[PDB]
Amino acid sequence: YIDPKHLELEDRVVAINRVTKVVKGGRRLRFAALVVVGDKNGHVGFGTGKAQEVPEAIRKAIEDAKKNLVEVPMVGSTIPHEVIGVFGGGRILMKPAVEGSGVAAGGPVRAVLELAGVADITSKSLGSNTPINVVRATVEGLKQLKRAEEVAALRGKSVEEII
Amino acid sequence: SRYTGPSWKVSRRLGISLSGTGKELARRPYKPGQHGPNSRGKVSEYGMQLTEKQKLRHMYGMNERQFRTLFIKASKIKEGKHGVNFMVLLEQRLDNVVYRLGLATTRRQARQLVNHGHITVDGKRVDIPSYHVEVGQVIGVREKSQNISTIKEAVEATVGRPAFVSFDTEKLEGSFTRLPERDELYPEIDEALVVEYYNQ
Amino acid sequence: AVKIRLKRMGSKKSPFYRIVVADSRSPRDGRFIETVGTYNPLKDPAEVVLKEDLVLDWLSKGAQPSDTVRNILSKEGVMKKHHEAKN
Amino acid sequence: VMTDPIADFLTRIRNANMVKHETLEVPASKIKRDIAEILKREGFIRDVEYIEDDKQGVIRVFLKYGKNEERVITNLKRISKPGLRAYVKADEVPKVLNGLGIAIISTSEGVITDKEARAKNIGGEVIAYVW
Amino acid sequence: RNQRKVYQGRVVSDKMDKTITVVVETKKNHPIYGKRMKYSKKYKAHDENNTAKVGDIVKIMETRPLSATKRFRLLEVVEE
Amino acid sequence: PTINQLVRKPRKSKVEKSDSPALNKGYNSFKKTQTNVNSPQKRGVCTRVGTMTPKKPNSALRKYARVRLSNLIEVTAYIPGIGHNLQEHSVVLLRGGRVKDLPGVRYHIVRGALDTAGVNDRKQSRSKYGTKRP
RNA sequence: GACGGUAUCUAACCAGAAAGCCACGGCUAACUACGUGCCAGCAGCCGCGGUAAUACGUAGGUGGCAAGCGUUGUCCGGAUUUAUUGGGCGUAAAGCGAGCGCAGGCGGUUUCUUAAGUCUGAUGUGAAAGCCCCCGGCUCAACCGGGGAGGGUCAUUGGAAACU
RNA sequence: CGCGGUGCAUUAGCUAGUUGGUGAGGUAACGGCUCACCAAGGCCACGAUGCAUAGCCGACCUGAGAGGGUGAUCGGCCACAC
Ligand SMILES: CN[C@@H]1[C@H](O)[C@H](NC)[C@H]2O[C@@]3(O)C(=O)C[C@@H](C)O[C@H]3O[C@@H]2[C@H]1O
Ligand SMILES: [K+]
Ligand SMILES: [K+]
Ligand SMILES: [K+]
Ligand SMILES: [K+]
Ligand SMILES: [K+]
Ligand SMILES: [K+]
Ligand SMILES: [K+]
Ligand SMILES: [Mg+2]
Ligand SMILES: [Mg+2]
Ligand SMILES: [Mg+2]
Ligand SMILES: [Mg+2]
Ligand SMILES: [Mg+2]
Ligand SMILES: [Mg+2]
Ligand SMILES: [Mg+2]
Ligand SMILES: [Mg+2]
Ligand SMILES: [Mg+2]
Ligand SMILES: [Mg+2]
Repeated sequence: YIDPKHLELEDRVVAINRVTKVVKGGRRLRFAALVVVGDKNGHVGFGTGKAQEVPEAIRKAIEDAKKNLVEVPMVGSTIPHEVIGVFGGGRILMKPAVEGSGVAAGGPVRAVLELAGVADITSKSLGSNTPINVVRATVEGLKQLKRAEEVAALRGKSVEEII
Repeated sequence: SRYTGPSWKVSRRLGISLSGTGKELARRPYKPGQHGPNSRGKVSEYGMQLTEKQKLRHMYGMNERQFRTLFIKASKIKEGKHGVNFMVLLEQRLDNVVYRLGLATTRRQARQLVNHGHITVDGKRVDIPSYHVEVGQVIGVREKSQNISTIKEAVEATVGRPAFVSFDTEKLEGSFTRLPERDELYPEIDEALVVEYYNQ
Repeated sequence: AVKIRLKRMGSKKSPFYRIVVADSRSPRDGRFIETVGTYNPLKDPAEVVLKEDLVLDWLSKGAQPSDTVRNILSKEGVMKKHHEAKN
Repeated sequence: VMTDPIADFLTRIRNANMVKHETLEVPASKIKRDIAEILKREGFIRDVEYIEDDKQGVIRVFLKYGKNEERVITNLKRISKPGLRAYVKADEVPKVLNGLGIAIISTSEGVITDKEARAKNIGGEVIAYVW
Repeated sequence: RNQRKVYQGRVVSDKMDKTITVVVETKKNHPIYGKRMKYSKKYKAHDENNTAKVGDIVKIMETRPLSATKRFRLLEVVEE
Repeated sequence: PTINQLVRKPRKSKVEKSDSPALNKGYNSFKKTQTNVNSPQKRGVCTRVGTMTPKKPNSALRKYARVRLSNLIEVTAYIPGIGHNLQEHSVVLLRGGRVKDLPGVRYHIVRGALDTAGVNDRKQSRSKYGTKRP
């Protein structure tokens, strides 16, 4: 659990979706907001919120996102290694990229990576492009990233022996 | 083709001062046209990438094809950040070199002097504003053209020069003594966004 | 017969020539047996690069220099070495 | 019928690892012993002991877990298969997760890791990825 | 002195006088999917004395054309 | 599929077809056959000029021309812009492009080419509709 | 010396003769007025127009590109939409109604052996031009020239021997 | 001579100098290249035959690549000239 306090998190509205509940009197239209929050230093989170107005929905989304922060391993400007994040339809491939090549990512993936502090990364969304599931798929991939020191410690090796 | 239109409306489209002085953004710091003063919707990320790219090529007064090809060659540089190496090659453009040395107050003026042939590279006349200047090459004013008010006003007007430039106020001959470092060029320009723009 | 001759290259109004060993019937810019040198006539003193052993070997085999290539071979002194080889 | 005892061995490890079993047993073979040894010295498994029986022997593998029972092995993938044999040249030797994992390669110098194979500058049949 | 091509194969026809048909049976990798596929290339060889019999392994060396379809010469009978 | 299946029956892809087939076929008078020549436009003669109705959502009197092409194919084409000088037996140049309203119309008539006149009074997007700068 | 008084150079003179095209409802960078009222028309897709239309036509602005700009046609991409890399088949397209079986594909453990596959070294060859890499020449670039590299399920030959 | 680069079985049969032999003749040359004889074979689901289309290549366009598309100009080979 990453404590939201002590971090200067920034917010990014990824998608605002207008959703309808059908009622006897007609339709109850609401707004569902998906927000990514991050410190641009290796911590990123996402959250969802629903309200009758866009500003109120975003606030709830932001509060939810802060409670669900995760830390992303990061080698320099890119990620330690290739990873495939899968959640439902979403299927996100993320690869390390050479320094300076930028964030070659599309859709909601860009918000997650930029707010996490990744500056150079290659990715491809291979599944559905529903914003909620691609964001979820992305974090599933980032949660699969491993640090060389942690891998070396788990294997009883020096980082040099591993590499 | 050169852009010969109004200069201010380009800077306020980009939200930066292309002259680096601010006189363009002092009054009406918003986009040109009747819809400028009042509020508009958020720029898309594609618009953010478009404006950043347009900042640079408006900065150095290049058309898009030339800008694209230069950006392609900057990729071929193996070592260093793609965006940084791109910014250096724009600076090494003979146009920019003339303006940096102080022989012109504006880049349009620097281009006008290079195009019309008042400038000499290593003692030899070069009239190509796109000409790429290596480190140590000497950029001077033609012996016939050294006594024109326009350059002499620029020579005395400019009180500051980039640290990567050597200049002699008498010979009117200067040179970049090394490549510019990123911090020495425009920090407000986010070259990462340009790299991603052409990545799309 | 086998000729040691010039193949035109370069661009319009800026000729550059390779010295090649070629069958006489092959097109000027077409099929050739082997490159043996280059000839740059735009230089006020003409620049010639020559694989002298290759040229000397082909001359011994009966290759016939073209008129201009013969001059090129004489300045480089190869035509003297071939003369001394026959002796 | 069983057509790929290696893939069976990798799957037995994967399935036992999934439920965090302490140990695992498999019918023995020379290649299976070779793979078990590489897992042993690369730090992916805790130990390996061999049982002499009447049929073909048995190899017992002791799975390894870290503090909080974190799995040292994330997954194992069979690369070369009976249906499609995979061969790499010395310059084609794969890097698994940028070196945080290993590839087990069969070469004329023996069964070795991807690190060893490109040190000796040799290729061979890629047996499995382990990370 | 330069060498010709010699292939090992199996007699699959000796119903013609002084000639045998041989099969070489190599294996090739599929250009797309990479699997190794069986491939039969069969040759006509001039049998000097009708020695080799059907279902025999024989070595043949290339030669000048001896007939319309003959291009090979029986060299050895390796198995009967 | 298994690898052996793909070896036995390899992958095969759907073949695409043109949106504007009548532009893909030329005609040879001698052999009296149709050649497969991709052409950006084609000349034809207007056999019928009239007006047509759209599909259900829309309602208008869309202007078309029944054009018999130089390759002998009989096509229905649309006359873009406001007002036109076409009549039956006129020579018109056809470009590709459907008209979503008209079910059978797959070609547009090029304005300012051959007998087709430019659009009167046009002042914006003149290169389309074929009107010279005023 | 055909080019040809051609490139080029020098001097004088004048900003004077030398810009458009498309787009601006979303996708998609760029917005307001009139005019029109399911008409006239637009449209790549979704869709616009039914008397207060940023979507039709004009104007003013604006955006993109620029001696070009747009349209059409054709090919690759995006398309993992034939998926070897890299998909699937309970209910979305998809398990033959079920068996028996020829060929074919695949196949348990192990000693020795072979070495066809596999891996590797050397040599030969894979023309020149071209992309790419260095290096020079044209005032720059295009372009040109020089020196390399690459490219084969290539052959010949020496090795290795785990795996098939 | 080995190997390699199109579609269709809603194309499976095809072949009779055809497959091989023995001589003869013929060619720069081997050879059914031709001929007279003696056999009967040859090919083919690893796609024969038929049909349709197409000059081939170095290369060119595209693509992250695997690939896909193309075969103008330049060079090589081939083929043809009412
Ligand atoms: C019988 N009275 C009904 C009943 O109270 C309905 N709720 C069960 C009530 O429901 C409403 O409040 C609604 O939500 C919708 C509207 C159509 O009827 C409204 O008025 C509805 C009332 O008219
Ligand atoms: K529109
Ligand atoms: K597959
Ligand atoms: K069933
Ligand atoms: K072998
Ligand atoms: K005969
Ligand atoms: K042809
Ligand atoms: K003919
Ligand atoms: Mg939830
Ligand atoms: Mg131009
Ligand atoms: Mg001279
Ligand atoms: Mg329009
Ligand atoms: Mg917009
Ligand atoms: Mg409009
Ligand atoms: Mg595909
Ligand atoms: Mg159903
Ligand atoms: Mg079904
Ligand atoms: Mg692709």
